[PDB]
Amino acid sequence: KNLPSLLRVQAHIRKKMV
Amino acid sequence: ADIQQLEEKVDESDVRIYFNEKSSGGKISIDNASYNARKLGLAPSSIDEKKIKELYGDNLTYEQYLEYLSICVHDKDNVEELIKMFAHFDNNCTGYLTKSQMKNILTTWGDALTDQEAIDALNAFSSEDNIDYKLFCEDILQ
Repeated sequence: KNLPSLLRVQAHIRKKMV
Repeated sequence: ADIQQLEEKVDESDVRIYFNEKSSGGKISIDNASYNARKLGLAPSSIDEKKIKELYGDNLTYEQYLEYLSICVHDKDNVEELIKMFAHFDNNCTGYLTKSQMKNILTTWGDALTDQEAIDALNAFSSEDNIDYKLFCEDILQ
């Protein structure tokens, strides 16, 4: 529903992973 | 996005050292540029990657990499927006989503994680199966 915000969540997850 | 703002937020010496770690023929791949951005504490999305790739192609000069880094800063990032995105899926308004629910959300829409990526991130965050998604959003922003 709130795609741009989900993309920000996924972006920060990928950041944390690194 | 702004290069001057970028260079006050992160250490340009790190920016340069990380570039040198990954560069080939004086250029860096988008994937390695995103890796570097993440090491610098930034969070690029696929839209950011596509923006820079469509301007400059798959391999970036140092200056193009700086420009790409400036796009990655995302000063408007807001924890409330992230929480409300998850709250949308919280059908019973409990404040919790299970790891399986979270995995489905994270792997189905947006810049989808792989199953393994989502599983590992959720297990790294919590030993328990029920995830307080507010706490999760606060954790990933740090």
